[PDB]
Amino acid sequence: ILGGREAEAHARPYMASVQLNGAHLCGGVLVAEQWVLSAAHCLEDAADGKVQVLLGAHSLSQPEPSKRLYDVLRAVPHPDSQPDTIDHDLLLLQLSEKATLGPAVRPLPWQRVDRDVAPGTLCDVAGWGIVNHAGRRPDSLQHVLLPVLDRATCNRRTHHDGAITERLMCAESNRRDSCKGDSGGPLVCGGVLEGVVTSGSRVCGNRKKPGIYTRVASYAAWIDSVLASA
Ligand SMILES: NC(=O)c1nn(CC(=O)N2[C@@H]3C[C@@H]3C[C@H]2C(=O)Nc2cccc(Br)n2)c2ccccc12
Repeated sequence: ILGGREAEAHARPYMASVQLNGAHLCGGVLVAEQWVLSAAHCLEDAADGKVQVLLGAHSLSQPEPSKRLYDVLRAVPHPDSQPDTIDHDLLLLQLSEKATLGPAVRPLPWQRVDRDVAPGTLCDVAGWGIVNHAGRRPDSLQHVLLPVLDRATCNRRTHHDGAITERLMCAESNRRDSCKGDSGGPLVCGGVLEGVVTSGSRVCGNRKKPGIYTRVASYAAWIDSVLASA
């Protein structure tokens, strides 16, 4: 997160760190007792390592009573995702067992009605992504509030030049932004999960290159089928 501040510890009990051999790769969001939602490109580099999900965390390194690193039984990238596109950029991770819930670990309700979040709406994004252009990794969870950017502006030649389909949404990126390592994390509006940070490479913090987030409501059939597949 660029331009953000350190989050209140455990104030976002849905927040997940998706890891490869104990290193943070991507954000994620606990959406059911046994399932974490993230972005499909997050496991690009994962084949020879172990994917895990850290729940209950504020610091990535320090001991906290609510922190628990779960193994992943199954990783289910969206079947229409492709390397080289950011369409269908969703991933569902089935934890080894149901997560232990409490005040610091709780699923986030997610948007099931397929209608646009209205523009200018202030949404929360949190993550352990990079905090400066040099690539510095924070140890603890950061967040920022970002206004939703209307799709027509996001589609202008100056911005993303018609790449923003109905299944994606944008947020402003003027200094305050999501960035590398925030990929897969949640964009929350009115206490409901609305978007998942995409996981393609991009500039961060440049107003003409808005952040792009996959609209969960657009994928409700897919999420529901996977979630039921246990
Ligand atoms: N939404 C964006 O702005 C964005 N998304 N990605 C993808 C990304 O982020 N990752 C891809 C999915 C894997 C793992 C992961 C990664 O490298 N993780 C990583 C690498 C170094 C430091 C930290 Br923290 N996380 C970017 C890459 C470059 C610049 C901006 C971004």
